[PDB]
Amino acid sequence: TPSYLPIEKIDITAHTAHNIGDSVWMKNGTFVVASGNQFYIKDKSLDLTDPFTYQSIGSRKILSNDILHLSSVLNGPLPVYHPQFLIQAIYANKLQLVKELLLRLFLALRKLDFESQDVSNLDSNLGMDPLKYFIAKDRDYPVESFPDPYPCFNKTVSLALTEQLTKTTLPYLTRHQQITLITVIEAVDEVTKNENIVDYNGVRFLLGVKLFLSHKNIQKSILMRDVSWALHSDNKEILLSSIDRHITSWNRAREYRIAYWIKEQDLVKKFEDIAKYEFSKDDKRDPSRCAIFYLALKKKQILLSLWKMAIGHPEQQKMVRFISNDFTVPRWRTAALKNAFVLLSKHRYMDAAVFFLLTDSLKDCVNVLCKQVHDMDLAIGVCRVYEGDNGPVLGELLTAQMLPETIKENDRWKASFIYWKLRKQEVAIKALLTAPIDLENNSSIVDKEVCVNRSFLVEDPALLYLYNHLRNRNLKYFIGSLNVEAKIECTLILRVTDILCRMGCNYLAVSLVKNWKFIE
Amino acid sequence: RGTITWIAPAGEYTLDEKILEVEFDGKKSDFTLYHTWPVRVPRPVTEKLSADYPLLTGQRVLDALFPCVQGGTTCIPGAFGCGKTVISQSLSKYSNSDAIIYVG
Amino acid sequence: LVSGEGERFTVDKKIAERSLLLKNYLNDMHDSNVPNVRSSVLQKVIEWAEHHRDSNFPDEDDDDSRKSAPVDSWDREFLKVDQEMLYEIILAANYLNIKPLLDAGCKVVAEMIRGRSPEEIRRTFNI
Ligand SMILES: Nc1ncnc2c1ncn2[C@@H]1O[C@H](COP(=O)(O)OP(=O)(O)O)[C@@H](O)[C@H]1O
Ligand SMILES: [Mg+2]
Repeated sequence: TPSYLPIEKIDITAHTAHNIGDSVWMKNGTFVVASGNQFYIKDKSLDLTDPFTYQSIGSRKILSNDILHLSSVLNGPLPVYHPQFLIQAIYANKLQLVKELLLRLFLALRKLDFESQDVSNLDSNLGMDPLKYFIAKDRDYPVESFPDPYPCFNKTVSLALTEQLTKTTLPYLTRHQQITLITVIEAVDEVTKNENIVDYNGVRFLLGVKLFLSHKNIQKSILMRDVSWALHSDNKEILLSSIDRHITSWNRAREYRIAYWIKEQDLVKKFEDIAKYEFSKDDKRDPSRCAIFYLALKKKQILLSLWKMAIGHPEQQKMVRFISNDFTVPRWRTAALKNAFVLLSKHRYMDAAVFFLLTDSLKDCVNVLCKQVHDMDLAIGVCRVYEGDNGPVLGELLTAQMLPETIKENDRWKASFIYWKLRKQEVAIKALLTAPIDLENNSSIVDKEVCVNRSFLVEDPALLYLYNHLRNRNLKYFIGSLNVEAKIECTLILRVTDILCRMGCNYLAVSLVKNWKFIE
Repeated sequence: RGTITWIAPAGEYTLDEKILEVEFDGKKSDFTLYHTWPVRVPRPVTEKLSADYPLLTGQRVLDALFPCVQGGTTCIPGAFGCGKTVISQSLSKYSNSDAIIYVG
Repeated sequence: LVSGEGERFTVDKKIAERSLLLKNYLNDMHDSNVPNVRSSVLQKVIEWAEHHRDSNFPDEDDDDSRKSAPVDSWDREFLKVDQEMLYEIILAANYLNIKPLLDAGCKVVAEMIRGRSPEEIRRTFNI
């Protein structure tokens, strides 16, 4: 969205051809305009026929029709039920608080309906005590109870809320924001079920994917934020089993970026299943598609059998006669390399990667997968299943193909992931705070002026919440240097606030500054 | 085939100066600005397409009545003074072709 | 003992002992043996410490206290001088481990944000 949005076009020209003489705001938004000896004082109300006012107000509902009130709706603290506040209170370790706010929202809506009062009377803070937002830790939250008919947030309250939110239009919320609020209710319902199993980097990932499902129109794969939430979770098995139902095809194992974070011991099984599916696609049986998954696993024999049973395919006779050889033989190794480089010139990139993997030249299979096929997701998967979980070919691939673009794009999620897969944990944790161009002589990769800068560098509060997690688990790497680390923690805390404040979550900014623990 | 071990920078090079080094199976090969090809072996292509664009000569009869396409094969039988060579040269002059190989 | 960006102050005093960080990092127990804080906010914090030099607080041992109570009016007016600087004043009070200023800043900023909601704006600003 633009940082500024027009809300009125005071068109004095519609009455006189004389140019505006002078313009001056005054008390309560009164905008006095002068021309000749003749003033055009406009009050702070709004004319809904204007295209600017109509577009800025959008679908919202506002108590007063004012430029002052409108400018206090498009900006300023969020109502505590706003979806952008609830997801940000979930990313911060305040899930219990979000559950309580949803319960209070239900109670307030029932109160309004029972008294037949208009919903616009709904309290923005839902009668919450502000100190609740400042509680340092999720398990220290005083989760009080309510009267018997609905004592604590649960499935019944969830369904009642999802009904009410369709039977009423919450104030200040564009209908799309209300849809995302309903999806947040569903996500909290899911988390409450899994809340007893997955640590809280599992809860953040679960909400990330549940929000992804509602935005497949504009979002083509879970952000690297969610991949990094899951990558550092201790319960990757639970997350994978929760999103498994959606991973039927490779195109859906590439949306959830499973190759990045799922455990190698599950990535092997997922390649087996994805090979099964990719073979028996909608069209017909074709061992060409599932070749890479079966070779990466080192199951050339299954691929050979697959080619054999594919009697109808035109390529069958050549491939059965070729693949059956033993590619430890130098002559056949060179023959397979030659065929791989021929297929790279006949524009058959996937087959070139397959052949480059027959001979165990992984460094050439993964470079054909990430550079000519454009699947870094599949390259990482093949690296992780074929050779091992972390490096050595994966390290070179990431440092060559991903690190430069990450530095140019100034992306710190990718940089942290890369320095994690290189098992450079001590600097992988630091890459979350300091920009990639300043890490490990990365300035040698690209000139500092080529990198993105200016307003495009919008912070990401979650990026800090991850650090405070890793920083606390990997203290061994931070005891050696405290003053230098604090010098940048105290900068990124004040730069993460001032976006938590610019995105309306002031209550979370105060919590972040209040509760941050400096490692003395 | 192979992995570019070295690629020359922009500048003026004679045909004999090395321009590229490429390693395949640990063996390094050197490539200049030219290469030799057996004239009796056809040069490979990824796939053979279907010729669908006209070979617009300058001749009304050949363009309208008996058109040829880019990538087609045509023959011009005739006696010893009916213009097989004048047609050939007019085509070499005014055809759409980006390059002409005139074989006598 | 003072911020490097042109920041200076009384090297030590009964006030500087108010900061529980300086209770150990201010050469406390010298017989047995600031960088982060911004200059202006450092001045503000020492002003608050000097003002309360003649007061006492229950510290973390307040149990039910240390919260759920109105803030001192002078502290209210003193901190309510800048919305953007109040967060970094809270962060400074956090780094120095000074509980009373932290509590006061959190109360003040919580009330600011609560009073910025549209309902409170209409109920207290124009009505
Ligand atoms: N399109 C033409 N316009 C004018 N004269 C032509 C044309 N085509 C052929 N001729 C004449 O015919 C002569 C003999 O034809 P030539 O081009 O040698 O073909 P061929 O090799 O079949 O004999 C040419 O030298 C020229 O004088
Ligand atoms: Mg002739």
